[PDB]
Amino acid sequence: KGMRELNPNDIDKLINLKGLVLRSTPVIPDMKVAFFKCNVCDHTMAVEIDRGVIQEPARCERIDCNEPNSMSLIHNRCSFADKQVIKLQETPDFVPDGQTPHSISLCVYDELVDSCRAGDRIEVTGTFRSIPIRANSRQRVLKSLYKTYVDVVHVKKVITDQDLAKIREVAAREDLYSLLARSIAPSIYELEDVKKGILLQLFGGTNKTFTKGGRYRGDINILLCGDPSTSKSQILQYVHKITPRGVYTSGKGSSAVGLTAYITRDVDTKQLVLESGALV
Amino acid sequence: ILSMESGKVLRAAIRLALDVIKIDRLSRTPRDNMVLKLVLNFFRNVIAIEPGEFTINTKKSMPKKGITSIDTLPPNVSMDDI
Ligand SMILES: Nc1ncnc2c1ncn2[C@@H]1O[C@H](COP(=O)(O)OP(=O)(O)O)[C@@H](O)[C@H]1O
Ligand SMILES: [Mg+2]
Ligand SMILES: [Zn+2]
Repeated sequence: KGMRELNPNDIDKLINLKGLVLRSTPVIPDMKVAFFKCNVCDHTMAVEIDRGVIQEPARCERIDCNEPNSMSLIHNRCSFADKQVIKLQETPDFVPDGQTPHSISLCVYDELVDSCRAGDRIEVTGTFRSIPIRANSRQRVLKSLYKTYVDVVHVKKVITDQDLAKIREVAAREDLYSLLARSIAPSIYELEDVKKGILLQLFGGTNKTFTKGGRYRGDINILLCGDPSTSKSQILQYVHKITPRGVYTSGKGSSAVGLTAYITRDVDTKQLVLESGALV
Repeated sequence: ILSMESGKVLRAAIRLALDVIKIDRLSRTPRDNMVLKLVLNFFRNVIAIEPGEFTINTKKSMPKKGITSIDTLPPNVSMDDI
């Protein structure tokens, strides 16, 4: 379903959504089983929580001691679970006429906590729940408009021995260099040396950990300068697709600070933080 | 009493008891028996002292706050000391 097609009819039903993660709150402890201790006889009992309500006892459950209202909650002995709140923004494609994309809040508990990072495309299955909002802190009064959110039950972020036996077969091929150089950029024609140079950058040198000095890194830097119409930008895009991480920065569209890192402040936490530039 | 100088007060009371008993039975006067009774009462008092009890007025109903604690120990004294 689309984020703009959820109606009241579809409340309390299992739906499937896809979107982009925008922001996630830190871990929130959610109580599961409460712990009570009698102030008089030092008797301890555990009571369950139903619908966010503690089934507190009126008086001590022991027979000899029955002092009413003498039970107290020991905060640090109650069982707890994990809770987290995420904000999901619909994919840019779904936007009908170029407006601000809508967002829907999600809740994930236990294992699914810290499963999706900020700025990732995920597909989430959960229950489309509804819940009241209290008009003010100090009253049971409720607003007539209900808040909508999704109770997530599954999240999907959108080597075998057989493969290893297969991979080891290619390495035996005598013309492996040509095969890989021809497969890295199928479309580009008669640039075998350029392709070979590009390929060796993906593999990279060898890493060395080195005390009594500094680390030595096997990273290769390549410059492709030549006449305009030749396939330079095409190879740039082709390699940009293959690599797992990379930023397609251009000329005059990037800044000195923008490449390295930007100093900023976090509004939510009100602390000085720094972002990661294109190079970082 | 139990802590000061490793409880030598008990040793002093015992010494008084030895001084009393040293004299002969037929020569013992009522004062010696008084002193022996005093020493025995001292030992009984030392052993018997125990924490008191928490008494609370009940003129009105139990408040919904309820009893918070029933501790009835002095500031510097813990249970293991006595
Ligand atoms: N050897 C080649 N193989 C495939 N396409 C080529 C080749 N030479 C030129 N072209 C074509 O010419 C165009 C060159 O544009 P572009 O790669 O953007 O040049 P540059 O990025 O160097 O300005 C490409 O769109 C590409 O389709
Ligand atoms: Mg170019
Ligand atoms: Zn009790």
